[PDB]
Amino acid sequence: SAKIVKPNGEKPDEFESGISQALLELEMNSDLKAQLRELNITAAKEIEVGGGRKAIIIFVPVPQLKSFQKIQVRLVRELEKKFSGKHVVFIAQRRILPKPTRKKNKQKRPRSRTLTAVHDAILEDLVFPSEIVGKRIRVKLDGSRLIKVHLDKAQQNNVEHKVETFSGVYKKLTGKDVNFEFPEFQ
RNA sequence: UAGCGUAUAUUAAAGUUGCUGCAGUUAAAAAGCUCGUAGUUGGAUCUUGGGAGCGGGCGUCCCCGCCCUCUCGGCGGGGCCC
Ligand SMILES: [Mg+2]
Ligand SMILES: [Mg+2]
Ligand SMILES: [Mg+2]
Ligand SMILES: [Mg+2]
Ligand SMILES: [Mg+2]
Repeated sequence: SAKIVKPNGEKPDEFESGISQALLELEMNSDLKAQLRELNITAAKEIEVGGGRKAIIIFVPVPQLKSFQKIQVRLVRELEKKFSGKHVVFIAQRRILPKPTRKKNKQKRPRSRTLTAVHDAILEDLVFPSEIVGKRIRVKLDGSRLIKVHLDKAQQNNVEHKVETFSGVYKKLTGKDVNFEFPEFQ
């Protein structure tokens, strides 16, 4: 199988040729080759979400992430059309660096490579057509904390059915749980 | 009570020297006012929940083990190892 668009660490292409092939007959399409041949993906997951629903996550290099962000809605529309019954999200590959403890000549860890910043950026990239307008993290009496994220109320018609997939994906690849709301206009 | 009084130094009483812990309108006590160097003090932000068996009951509690590094390992190149 032609796997030309998937750079990796070195090796792993774990039967996820489906996304590469799908992009490959998203070749010869309408007005999408001016902005798709030069940029590619790193990895893809087919995690379980909610009930029997399935969502697929696509990991992208960061400058290539911004270049996906400019054309994401069209590509995700027909790629969901091909992969019927599943939801597609685009996430960067973010490279968290560990916190330096008291244990040769290491460099200063960038603030964007911290886990807090990475989780914030992941939450921002996960919901792309809508914009985050607030955060209402709440400690519920047990030491456990639930995050509540407010979306921009201008893409509610576009994205209101994916919120449980967003919650499942964010629980899967970050570990904490979120809810999504659409407040009245500010 | 075989002891008891007096003088003086000193401690508690004394939160009447105050770190714990005092005061400063009118009782004693805020500089006429502003700048200012030592001194003293100084906003928020970079690892957290799922983690590995013993684990105060995987019992959604958790004795608790976290699922630092590499040049000779010495129990020029075999696993039993440090
Ligand atoms: Mg005294
Ligand atoms: Mg007094
Ligand atoms: Mg007076
Ligand atoms: Mg000074
Ligand atoms: Mg501070």
